[PDB]
This record gives sequence, structure tokens and C-alpha cells, in this order.
Amino acid sequence: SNALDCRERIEKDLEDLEKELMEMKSIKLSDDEEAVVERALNYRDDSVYYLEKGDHITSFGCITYAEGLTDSLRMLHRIIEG
Amino acid sequence: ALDCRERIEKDLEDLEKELMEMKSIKLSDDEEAVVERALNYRDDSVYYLEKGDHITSFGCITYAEGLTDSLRMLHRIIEG
Repeated sequence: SNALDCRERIEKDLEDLEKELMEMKSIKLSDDEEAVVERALNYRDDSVYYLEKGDHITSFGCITYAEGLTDSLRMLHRIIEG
Repeated sequence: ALDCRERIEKDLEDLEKELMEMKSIKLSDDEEAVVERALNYRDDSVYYLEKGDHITSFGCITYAEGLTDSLRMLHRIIEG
């Protein structure tokens, strides 16, 4: 067992992901990058599904995967790039 | 299931292959940071698995998979 996949941690992870997704949508992305965003949104939706069915392990894996997708996009766009 | 030892071990092998193959192609400086981070998180997963922390190990490897898969999606062999 581990508190990393408890309900409140997953809820906060989701809130954090949704913030970064809005941040990435605030800038110009290539079509390929937009497809990464869409995949991250799909995995956000999956994380919520598993959380709601009480499967915290799968929920946690989905939101961390989505965070990896999104964090990579953030890293490819230095805030001082433009 | 997804975080059982057998599954994490397979994830770790699969990711090593994906990263060795990604780290030999033309990458931008920013992409190099992402690759480095994925390798670091793979290493973290390996460590936590050794200690029997399956949830922690699983989180590290799925995060690293997301980092890596994003780059794969930006480098389709046929871009179209």
C-alpha cells in the first residue's frame, strides 16, 4: 500500500494535470503535439473512470502516464521560447 | 496486476529498448532533456521495484512511458 494512489492524492494529481493542460493549450502547438494533448485527455478520462470504480492502482497509472505526456510537452516549450 | 512484479519488469525492459532507440536519433536540446528525464524515472522505477514498493515503482515507469511515448508521437517514421 502507498498514499501515492489514495483518493485525495489522485484528485489533486488530476487538478494539477488539468492546470498544465490548460497551460499548454494557451500556446501554439503543432498538430502532432495537439495529438499528444488529446491522448493525455483520454488518459485523464481513464484515470477518473478507474478512480470512480475504486481501482486506485489503474487510476494512478493513468494519471501518471498522462502527466508524463503533458510534462514532456511543457519541457519542449521553454516559457521564454518566443 | 498492472503493478505486479512480472508486469513492471516487462515494462522496464520495453522502455529501455524504446529509449536506447530514441537516444540515437536526431533530437533537439529540449528532447534530450525529456529523454534524460525518462531514463532517470526508469532508474527510479528499478530502485523502487528492488525495494518492493510496487505502487511507487509503477508510478515512476508509467510517468517515464508518458514522457517517452510523447516523443514517439512527434517522430512517426511516416510523418504524413
